[PDB]
Amino acid sequence: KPQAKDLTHLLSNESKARQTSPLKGIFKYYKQPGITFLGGGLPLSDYFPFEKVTADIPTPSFSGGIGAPIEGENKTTIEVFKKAADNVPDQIELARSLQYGSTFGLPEFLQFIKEHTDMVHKVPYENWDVIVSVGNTEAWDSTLRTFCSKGDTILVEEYTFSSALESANGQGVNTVPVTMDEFGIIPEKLEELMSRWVGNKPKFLYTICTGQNPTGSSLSAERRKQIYDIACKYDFLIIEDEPYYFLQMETYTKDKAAREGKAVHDHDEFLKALVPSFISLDVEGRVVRLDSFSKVLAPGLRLGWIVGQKDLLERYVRLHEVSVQNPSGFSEALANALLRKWGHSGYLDWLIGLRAEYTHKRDVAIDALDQFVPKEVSSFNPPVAGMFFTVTLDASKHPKYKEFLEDPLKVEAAVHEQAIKQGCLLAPGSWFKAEGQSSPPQKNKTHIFFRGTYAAVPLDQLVVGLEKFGKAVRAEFGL
Amino acid sequence: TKPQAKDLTHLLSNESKARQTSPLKGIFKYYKQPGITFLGGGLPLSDYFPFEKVTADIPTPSFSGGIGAPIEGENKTTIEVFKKAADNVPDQIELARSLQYGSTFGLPEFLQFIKEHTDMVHKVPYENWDVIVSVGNTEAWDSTLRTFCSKGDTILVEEYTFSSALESANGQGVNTVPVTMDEFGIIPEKLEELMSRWVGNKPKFLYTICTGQNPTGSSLSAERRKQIYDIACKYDFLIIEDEPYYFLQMETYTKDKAAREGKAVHDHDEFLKALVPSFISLDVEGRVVRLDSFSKVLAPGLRLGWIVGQKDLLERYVRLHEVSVQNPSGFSEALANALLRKWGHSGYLDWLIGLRAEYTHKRDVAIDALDQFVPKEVSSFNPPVAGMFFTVTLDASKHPKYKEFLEDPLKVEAAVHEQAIKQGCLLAPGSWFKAEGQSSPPQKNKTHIFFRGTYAAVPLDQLVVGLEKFGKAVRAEFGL
Ligand SMILES: [Cl-]
Ligand SMILES: [Cl-]
Ligand SMILES: [Cl-]
Ligand SMILES: [Cl-]
Repeated sequence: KPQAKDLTHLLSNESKARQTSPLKGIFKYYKQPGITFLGGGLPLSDYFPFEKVTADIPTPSFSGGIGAPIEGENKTTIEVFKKAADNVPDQIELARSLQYGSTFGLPEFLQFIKEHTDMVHKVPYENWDVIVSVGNTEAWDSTLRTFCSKGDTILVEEYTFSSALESANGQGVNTVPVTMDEFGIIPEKLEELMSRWVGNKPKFLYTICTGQNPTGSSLSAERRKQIYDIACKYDFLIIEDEPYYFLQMETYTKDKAAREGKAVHDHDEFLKALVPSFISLDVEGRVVRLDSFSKVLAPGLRLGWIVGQKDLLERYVRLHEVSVQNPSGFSEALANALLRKWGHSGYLDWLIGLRAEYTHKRDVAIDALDQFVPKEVSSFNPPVAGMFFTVTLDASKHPKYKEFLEDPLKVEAAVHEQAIKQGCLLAPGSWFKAEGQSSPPQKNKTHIFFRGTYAAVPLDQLVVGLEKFGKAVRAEFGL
Repeated sequence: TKPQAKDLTHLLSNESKARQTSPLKGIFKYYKQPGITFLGGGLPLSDYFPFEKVTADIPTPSFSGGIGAPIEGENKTTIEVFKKAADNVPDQIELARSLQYGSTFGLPEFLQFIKEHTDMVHKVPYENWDVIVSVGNTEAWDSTLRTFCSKGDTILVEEYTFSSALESANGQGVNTVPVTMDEFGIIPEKLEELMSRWVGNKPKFLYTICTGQNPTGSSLSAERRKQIYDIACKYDFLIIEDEPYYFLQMETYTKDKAAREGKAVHDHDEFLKALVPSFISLDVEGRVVRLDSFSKVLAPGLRLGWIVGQKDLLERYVRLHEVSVQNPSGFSEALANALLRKWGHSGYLDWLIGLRAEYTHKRDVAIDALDQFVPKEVSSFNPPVAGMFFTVTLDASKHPKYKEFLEDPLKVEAAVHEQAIKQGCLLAPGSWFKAEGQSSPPQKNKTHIFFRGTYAAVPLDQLVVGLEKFGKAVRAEFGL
C-alpha cells in the first residue's frame, strides 16, 4: 500500500519537543549476558503477590444471548498464572503483565487488536499502527495534548459529549461548532465554513460519527466520504471517537412483521453491513481513531486503543510515558485471555449478539415514541447505531412561548420539569451545545430536543417512561 | 478535633479553578429514585459484562517464609470477586459495580481501607483531609502539574531527580529550578536562602521524592523535613511528596554483620515507630499533597495509587481526572480491595515488615560489596536508609587524564561509564539526572561525580559480581 502523508506539521510545538528518557540509551545493555545491569529501576517480580488470576466468561457463539447467565456450558474459566510455563499459549503471564513494560502495549494484546482493526477497517496505507489507551476519555485528553496548543481551534459537532468539551476548555482549545441536521454534520456547511476560514486553520475535526452523543445520528458512508474530502482539501485531521461503532443495528422499520428476517446470519454478512470508518477511507493517514472496550465488554476494563499513522502514534506514546504510563496489567492480561479464548470468531459472535440486543431495544424505544409522543409538535429520527434516541419539539408551538419571551430554552426547561413531574427523565439537548470562536473569530433555534437511552433500563420500564414523556409533552403543549 | 487547613485555593492554576462538573451531574439525584424512569444517562447494561467472577491466589499473613516464598499450600489464599454482591464475602466491590462507570473519587470500599491505612501511619493533623484514587504516581504527578501550574510558572525540584518527572514539567512549560542537595538530600539552609532572595512570582510548590530519593538514594531526616515544612509555610508554597519508596525504608546500615538481626523490627509497634515522619504527618496547614502508589509494594501493573491532601484541592484533581484518566481499572481496584481486606491492616503491616526485611538485606549485600571492591582513594558512598538505589561518588579531579579532559568532570564520568561497560557492569551516570531551569524572570546569579545503581533488580550473587566489576573499572581509570 502507499505511505501516509507526512503530517508532523499538524503536531503541536509541545508534542514535537517531547523527549524519551535519557535511560533509554542503556536499555540495549538490559538482559544481555556479560553485563550485570544495575542501571535500571525495575522492582523484582518475585514479590508480586499474585500467583494467578482467573475469570469465568461466557462461551461462543452465545446462542442463549450475550446476557445469558454465565453458568454450565455458557461458562469457561480463563487463567493467567505468574509464570509463562504454567499458561496455555499466547497469554501475558503476570510476572510480565504486572511488570513495567512498553508504553505501546503488551505484544499479545496489540497483535489481537491489530488483526481485529485490519479485518474490519482494511487500513488503506502501509505505515499505520495501534497503541493502547486506558479508554477514549484519556485518548481524547492525549489527542488535544498532541495536536493542540492553547488558543488553537478544533471543529466539533454543534451538539457533542460535554466531557470532550470540558477537556478542550481546560487546555484552552477553541471548540468551533459544525452545524448538524438529524443525520449529523452537514458537509456543505463544513465546506462553506472552511472555504471562508480566517486565520490559522483548525487542527482537526472531532466526531462521534456512529451513534453520535447526543443526537443518536450516524454519518452515512456518503457524508463520511464528503467530510474526508474536506479534511484532505483543507489539511486537518479527523479524530473519530468511536466507542459506539459495534452498537450499529439493523435499519428501523415501522413494519414489525419484517424484523426477524433482517438479522445478519454470518460473519462476512456482519462485516459487510458495518458503515465504513474514517480509517477505512483514510488513504492520506489523516484519521486518528479512538477505540474502546467500554460499551463492548465493560467500562471498568479502562482499556482501549488508538489507530493512526506510526509517526503520530509515536508522540502519543511519549505523552503516555509521563502521564497514564500503561493500562492495568490485570485489564490487559484478562482482555488478552478473553479475546484469545473466544478467538476472532467468538469476538465476532459477541459483536453480532451485541448488534441483536441493541436492535431490539431501539425497536421497542422508537415504537414507543411513535405511539405516545404527539406528532403535531414533535419528530424523531430512528437511530441506525448507538445507545441514544432523541425527540425534537417545535418550541414555537408551546402555548406560553410569548410569555417565555420566545426563548426555546424556557420551553425546554418547562418540558424537562413536566417530564420529571410525570415520573420520567431525559437529558435536555441544550446541555450538549458546543460554543467557541477561533482567534481571531470567523466572520458572522425554535426546535429543541431531548436525549434518551434504551441501553440502561428494562424494556417494560422504557415503555412506561416514554408514555409518561408523551403525557408531559401533551400537558405542556395543551394537546 | 483538629484544626481546619489554611485556604490554599489561591495556589491552584487559573485553568484548574475554571474546570466544571458535567451538566448531567444535576440529574444524578433522580437516578434510582423510586417513581422516576431514568432515561437521561449513558451507562451500558451490567447484564452483558462478560465476567461472572475474577479470582486471585495471594500469599498468607504473616508471610513467615518471606514475602517471596512460593504462593502454594498454607501460603495460598483464593480471593473471589463475583459479579453480584450476594455471591461475595463482605466489603467486596462486585463486578456489576466495579466494572461499571462510577465516582472518579474511587470505589468506596477501596478508599475506606486506604484512608484508614493513611491515618494509621501518618495521623494527618488537620480535619479536612481526604484521599482520591490515581492510576499511579506518574499520572498523579502529571495531574499535580495541571492542577497547580500554568505555562511559565516555576516549581522547585531536587538538583538531581527523576527524569520522567522533569519531562512531564517540560511538556507543560513549567520551569524546574534545582534545589541544592548534599548526600543526605535537600539542604534546608540553602533552600531558605534561595527563597529569602526570591524575585518575581513565587514557586507554586517543591517536588521531593523525600524517601529513597531517585537517584541519590538519600532520605530526608525528620529534622530536615521540619526545616523544609517551616520554609513552605513561611513563603506559602505546597510540598508534593512523591513517595512510591516510603515502604522501602530499611534498618540503619552497620558494618558489624553480628549486630544486624538484633536491630531489626519484628513487631507492628516497632515498625510504626521506625518509619520517618511524612510531610503529611507534619502538615498542620494542609499545604502538602502526597502521591502514594502500590507499584513498589504490590506490583507495577496494578496501575493504582492514591493522592492525600486537603478536600478542596483534591476536588480539583477529581474534575481533571473525570476528563483525563476517568478511573483506575475496576479489576485493579476490586482485586486490591479484596487482597487488602483479606490480609487486613494487620496482614498489610506484616507484608510491609517483610518488604523492609527483604530490602534491608539487599542493601547490606550491595554496601558490603561497595566497601570491599571500590577503591577508597577516589570514591565514597552513603549507605541508604530507604529505597532501591545506591550511589558511588568519585573525585573526578583525581583522574590521571583530568588535565587532558580540560578539568571536565563529565569526561571523567563518561570514561568511567565506558570502562564499567567494558568490565561488564552498567550503572546510571549521575549527570543524566541533573535538573536545569530558570524562573520567569530568572533569579539574580565541582569536582565530584556519581553513579546510581539498584540492589532491587538482580539476584544478590550477580549484584556482588557487578560491583566487583565496577571496582575494577574505577581502579583501571584512576590508575590504582
Ligand atoms: Cl475480530
Ligand atoms: Cl438547543
Ligand atoms: Cl540518607
Ligand atoms: Cl554531576
